[PDB]
Amino acid sequence: TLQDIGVSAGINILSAFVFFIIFAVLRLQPFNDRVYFSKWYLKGLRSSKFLNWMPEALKMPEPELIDHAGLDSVVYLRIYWLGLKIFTPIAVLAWAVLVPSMRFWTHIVMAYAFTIWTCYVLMKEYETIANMRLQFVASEARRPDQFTVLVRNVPPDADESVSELVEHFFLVNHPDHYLTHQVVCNANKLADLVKKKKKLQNWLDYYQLKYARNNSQRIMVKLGFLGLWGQKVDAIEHYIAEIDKISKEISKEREEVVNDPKAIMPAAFVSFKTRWAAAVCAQTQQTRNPTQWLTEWAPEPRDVFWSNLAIPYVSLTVRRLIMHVAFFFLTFFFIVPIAFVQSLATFMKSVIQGFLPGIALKLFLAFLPSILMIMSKFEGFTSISSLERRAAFRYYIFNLVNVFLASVIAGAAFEQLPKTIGVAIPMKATFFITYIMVDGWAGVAGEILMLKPLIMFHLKNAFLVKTDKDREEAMDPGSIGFNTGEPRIQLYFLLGLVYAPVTPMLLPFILVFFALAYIVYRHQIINVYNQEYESAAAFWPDVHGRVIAALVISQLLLMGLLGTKHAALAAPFLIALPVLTIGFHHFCKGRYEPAFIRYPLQEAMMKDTLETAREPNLNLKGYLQNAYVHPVFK
Amino acid sequence: TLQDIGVSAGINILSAFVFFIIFAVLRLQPFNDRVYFSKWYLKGLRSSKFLNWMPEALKMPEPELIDHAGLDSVVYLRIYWLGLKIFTPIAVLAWAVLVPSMRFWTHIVMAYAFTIWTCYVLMKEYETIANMRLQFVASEARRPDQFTVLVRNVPPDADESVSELVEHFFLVNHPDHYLTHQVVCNANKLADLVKKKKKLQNWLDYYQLKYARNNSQRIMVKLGFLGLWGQKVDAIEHYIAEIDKISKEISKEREEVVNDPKAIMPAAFVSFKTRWAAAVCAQTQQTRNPTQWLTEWAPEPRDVFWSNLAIPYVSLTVRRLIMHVAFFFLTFFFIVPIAFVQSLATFMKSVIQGFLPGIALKLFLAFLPSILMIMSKFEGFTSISSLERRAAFRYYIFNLVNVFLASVIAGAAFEQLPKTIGVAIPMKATFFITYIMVDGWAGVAGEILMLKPLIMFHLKNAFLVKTDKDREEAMDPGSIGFNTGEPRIQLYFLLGLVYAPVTPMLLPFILVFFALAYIVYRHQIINVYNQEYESAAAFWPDVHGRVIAALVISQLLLMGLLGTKHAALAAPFLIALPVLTIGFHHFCKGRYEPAFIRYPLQEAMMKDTLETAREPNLNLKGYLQNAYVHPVFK
Repeated sequence: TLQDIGVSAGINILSAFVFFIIFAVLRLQPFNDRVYFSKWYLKGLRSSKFLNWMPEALKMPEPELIDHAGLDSVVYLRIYWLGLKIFTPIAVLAWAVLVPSMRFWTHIVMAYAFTIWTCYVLMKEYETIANMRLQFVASEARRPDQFTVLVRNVPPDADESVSELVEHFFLVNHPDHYLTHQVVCNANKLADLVKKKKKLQNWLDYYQLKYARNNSQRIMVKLGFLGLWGQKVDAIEHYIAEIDKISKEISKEREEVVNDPKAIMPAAFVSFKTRWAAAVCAQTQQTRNPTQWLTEWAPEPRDVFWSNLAIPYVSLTVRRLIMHVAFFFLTFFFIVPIAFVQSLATFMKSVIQGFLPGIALKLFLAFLPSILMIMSKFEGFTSISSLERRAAFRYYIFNLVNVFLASVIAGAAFEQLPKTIGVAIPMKATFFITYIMVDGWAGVAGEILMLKPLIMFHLKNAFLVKTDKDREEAMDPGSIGFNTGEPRIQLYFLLGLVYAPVTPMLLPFILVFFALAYIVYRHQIINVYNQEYESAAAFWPDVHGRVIAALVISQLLLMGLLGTKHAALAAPFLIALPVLTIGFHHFCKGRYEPAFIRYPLQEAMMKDTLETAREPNLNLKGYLQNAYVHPVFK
Repeated sequence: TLQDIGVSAGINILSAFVFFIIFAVLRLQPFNDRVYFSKWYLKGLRSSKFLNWMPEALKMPEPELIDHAGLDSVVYLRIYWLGLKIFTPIAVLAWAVLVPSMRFWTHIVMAYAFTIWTCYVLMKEYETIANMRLQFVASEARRPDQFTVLVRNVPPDADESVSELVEHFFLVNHPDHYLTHQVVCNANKLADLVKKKKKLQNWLDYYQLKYARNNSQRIMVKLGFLGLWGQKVDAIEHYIAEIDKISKEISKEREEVVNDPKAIMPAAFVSFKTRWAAAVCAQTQQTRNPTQWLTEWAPEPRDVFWSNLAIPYVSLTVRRLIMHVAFFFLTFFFIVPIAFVQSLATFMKSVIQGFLPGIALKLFLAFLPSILMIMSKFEGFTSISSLERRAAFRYYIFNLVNVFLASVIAGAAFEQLPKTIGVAIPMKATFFITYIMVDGWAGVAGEILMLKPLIMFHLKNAFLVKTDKDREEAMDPGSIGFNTGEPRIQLYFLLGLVYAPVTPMLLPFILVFFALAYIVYRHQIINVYNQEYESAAAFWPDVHGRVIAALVISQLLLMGLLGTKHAALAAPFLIALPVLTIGFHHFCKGRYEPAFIRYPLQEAMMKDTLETAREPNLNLKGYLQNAYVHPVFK
């Protein structure tokens, strides 16, 4: 159905060009400048032939982009370049070799070439990223997180307070380096009350502007049809009433939370004097139990997920298991719409009908990053970076289990209307081309439109904004979105690697997606997407591990697939290559991953010496003790 | 062939009782007191109804035995108690249940009981051993190894010496804690010359005593028949001649080795002031490369294998791979005598012929611990403890691959004169009972005889000893022999676990071996077996891992075996139990193994504080700098 694929591709590229044209015409509008150029505002640099933004994105080379946006953004961007570097020679060599038992050994040696090239590119990129992280960490400005270690699960005491326990323990075991400490408070109730107050005040301003527009009183209890059994006829005095009562509530909650000993949760942020001391404390076991006096690198003040610091350490494992069970239920139940989509993958009616499954499946996977974020937040991780990484890992597992495996299994089952997977895989190339089309080129073209925050900005200005100076807060496009971004390229890696040595017709589409997404996300990191959390590109070990796992999966699927030719005898090679790949991954880990997982003491001391030399009048105690308190207690 | 088994057992127990009687009669001899009671001499406590040594061994409880012999010896002894604790309820329950598809589920639940009980006993013992190690480390006397860290693979410099590099680096990165350093020298040639001189002087004393006994001149060149093409008619002036020439050789070698810069190998022993500082340095990455400035806990001065400190770090991986290949060749080639023994496992001729395979196989496995020690020494490990542990691991791999697996495979092949392993395994119970008999009860009974060092002592006294005060050096029975000891119990664990849920007739023999070896080795640790190296029972993680692996092997073999009943449908349980065992092993690791692999800073500082309080006048620099030089340079 190459003609059907061509029709779908033409429709999608036309849609992408229309998206680009609409983006261009909106970009020239003076009143949506703050949404299409949200950065330079949070950075404070701006105030207020037709597709030149594409070549514009290619300026401002890597160091300037780093210091402009963040090493996290730059490395996540380089993921796309990694994809291109891997798959361009795959595309050329595989396409030329398979498209105009000798072909058997041809496939075998071809797969060896695939794996060797992928491993080499991964190794080179991994080394480069390690160098970039080390240099950036050495050159980073002073942050309170480089001095502070997070102490968890402090053992209880009968008559001794947590703060005194922490101070005494660290004064005994880290003399002439311990500076101060801060104990975490269980202020979840007060934070929730503050959020509720903010929402109620927003509603009050909404109805005040509604009254200004038209003098009328509305008696709907927050839903109109099946809301609360009341009226609140004017609702303005109503909102004034409960905002006042919750103001009294918040004042009270402050009164007891500032002095309730039961709110002192057994964990504390401990800050030392020198990054060397922090590195010493954060990399060594502290006491008898490996379950007491745990030490971890304390995240940035703007990074720490204050909500999850209240979970006692005893329940972390129970939450681990319950969320694993919930993930199992989700991925098992979610075969139903996958089956629906694959059935939809059953002339202007047939071609568009074959186009439909991509749209249907992508729509069914719209809210999933949010769902995964919610379950990971239910789990305790305490830092936005770790939350995003864990969500990305769970999302990649979901994609591998369902979007690929369940798709091919349901396709085989519907084709049949005991393992024929080797023949069932290849003719799903058409469905996978349709899906790569839609969730690739169309998805990115829609992404550049910034439609959701654009509509949010217009609606907020038109209905909710009552005073000025609030538009800067109104615009906040969020981070790059690692959790929703990188598992998609992981999935596309999987498709390319799996289908390359069997059906080479897939690869060019992935190449086009890589190029287009690279340019688009480069422009987006340049002009929008303020970063919430500043990691030092710490997710790269996870990315490299995922790529290795995808490579092993591709190799095993090839081994299974080549069983169609009777007595294949390819086992003594297709069982020897995957163990070689695992060994290479082990070597790459042991050779470079320490630069990501451990902090060298020599660099800690060198940075500290440079800092002391250049800033001999640093009030480090005053700088450190006042941070890590709480957002509400500020 | 239960009668044949009984005849073999009776013969072996009679042999064991004869061994015990001969041991008893020799133990009363005043002139072999130094060999049957070698300890109390290296410890300095002795000088110079019929089986009461068995109850005598049971006195002197665990703390006194610890401080008498060593925690390594006590823990290795407790391995036998671990075996008994695991396998006694296995014996009772399995024997009563299987000996007077319901039996199918009976087997399934029986295996679950087996695994659960074994895991529980392993967990309890693992906790107890962790507590013992922690308390003993906290209570140990002062040793130079607790202050010193071994720095390997120092990067080369153009015009800067290794000693100055080490001193400068540590004065920059560990201020107010670095005390002194010692660089390792490449004195292998000089040590070899000293050993050659010792051997030649021994030969000279031999021939001097021979001349004293009988005035004659012997013209054999060290072999008589096909030796060197010479005479050395008297050989006494001959030996004087070359001992003099090699004395000049050794003097010269000292002259150039003391001042040759090329002998300064890039590694150094660095000693700090406080055990806290040593723990900080020995547990953290030091610099950019994870392949430079490596830090490891420096072994004891009497432990360090000075020969292997001369291997440059670049060739360690090459040696790893070449020795893995050599191990593969050894284990693959060594099927030949295993096939011979299994063929020997084909009435006083038939019964003794069926007894023969145990003797033949045990004899063929006599020199193997020595061979494995030689190959591990060819590998670079630098410490006797690590050498013994690595040799034990390789020996356990050998046993699993050959003595069990190749035995059953060759037995199936010879019975046939495509996987019938499930039926081939059980009737090898007779061969395994014969082998457990021989290399168990007979082996231990022979072990108590101390025959080899006894004969060595008599021969040395009669032929080599020329003066007195050398008998104390003449007696040296060596360590407990962890490398040759513990993989044997590992193999017996494997047999018991594998054969218990299929053929319960094996277990009582293993129980008897456990009891007898426990008593015998307890007596031997009490009275003989000085310890070469004082580890803090650091091999227990290895032992526990080996037991877990054996348990998984038993479970998988059961799963394969139960396939004889058509459509067994036991997979949804026998694939779920092994993953549960792996998960339990992971939990046990993460919960206790840190006490063995990492040194808590709190304990380091507590020990240091106690030491400073009790000994305020410690010349630590003088104590530390003079150690770790070399045995020859003393």
